[PDB]
Amino acid sequence: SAMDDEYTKLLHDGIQPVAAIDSNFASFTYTPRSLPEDDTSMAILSMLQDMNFINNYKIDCPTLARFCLMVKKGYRDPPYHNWMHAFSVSHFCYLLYKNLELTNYLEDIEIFALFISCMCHDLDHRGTNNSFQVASKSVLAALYSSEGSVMERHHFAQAIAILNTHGCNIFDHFSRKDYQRMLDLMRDIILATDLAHHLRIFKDLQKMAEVGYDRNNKQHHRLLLCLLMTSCDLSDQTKGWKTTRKIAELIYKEFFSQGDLEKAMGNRPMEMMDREKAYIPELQISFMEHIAMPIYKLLQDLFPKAAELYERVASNREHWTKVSHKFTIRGLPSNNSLDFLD
Ligand SMILES: CNC(=O)c1ccc2nc(C)c3nnc(-c4ccccc4Cl)n3c2c1
Ligand SMILES: [Mg+2]
Ligand SMILES: [Zn+2]
Repeated sequence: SAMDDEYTKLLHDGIQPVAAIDSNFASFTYTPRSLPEDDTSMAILSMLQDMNFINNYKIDCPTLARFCLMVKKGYRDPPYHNWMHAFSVSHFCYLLYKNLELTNYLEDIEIFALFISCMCHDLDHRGTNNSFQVASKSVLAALYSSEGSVMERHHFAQAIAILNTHGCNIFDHFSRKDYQRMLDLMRDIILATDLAHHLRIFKDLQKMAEVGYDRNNKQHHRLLLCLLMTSCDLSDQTKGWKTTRKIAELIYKEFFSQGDLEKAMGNRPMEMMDREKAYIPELQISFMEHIAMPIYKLLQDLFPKAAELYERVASNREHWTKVSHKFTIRGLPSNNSLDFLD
């Protein structure tokens, strides 16, 4: 069996030093999607070790190895919402830890919850959004639609189901209080990945940035965790143009597949999920201006060392404007034919 051999190696071979993964592994310039997928579970362990969580929380290595593989196995393979997304999001959490001195802002257990939440935050994603669950009358909507954030509730529930699998509860030696705290943190942080939640708390984030972070304010901790989570979730926008371009391709592949399903159900998809209407450069510029850039601006406001992240997103946004003209067909198409007009 596959998982069994992978597990055996992960547990008995030893945790590789993080520098051995890549010389620039802890840099904001590093693109974790460059790491071969077969190397990523070891990289998770290497990051957990380097952040001192294995030692600090006395995590059982067999349990942790099993847990990491179960989380990986808990992702399906849609174009974007797959394990390499969760891996890259987790990697950015590690970058925030290594570059922004999170221990001046957050409790140890909060930073640990943030990382584990990143790993788990899109578990069992099917490549469709919350609206689709309701529209298609899915099982997930049957369970959670009365509460909202249907997919995010499912991701959290899946994380808990993994913990509740024998041999996989990396927290089961925790005190009752700490165990309760960890799972509550995972709830809040994973539910924060619904962009509707982000938009709802945005004014509160603004207020916090403007008055100044108060480490003695429990609501500030909660708000900061949400902002950091979102920052990890969108972190593909903080790399180079090539990453932003590829991830646009993956996201719209996923969106358009959902739109096709909606049309087949007799429903009119959102414009951004309709391959006949969606104009990608404008949709991506809107996403960047309306969502991504303000998030990284807030991050910069709270952490001056995060300035380069905001400048990168802004740069990538400008690059969308610069390449937009290429979506207009000038001259004849590739094949010298106007057959596509029919
Ligand atoms: C209503 N609009 C969108 O849900 C939407 C539109 C355009 C995006 N564009 C990009 C690059 C992106 N990256 N992550 C997300 C993302 C974040 C959280 C959940 C799901 C996704 Cl898909 N998004 C986009 C999201
Ligand atoms: Mg999600
Ligand atoms: Zn995500």
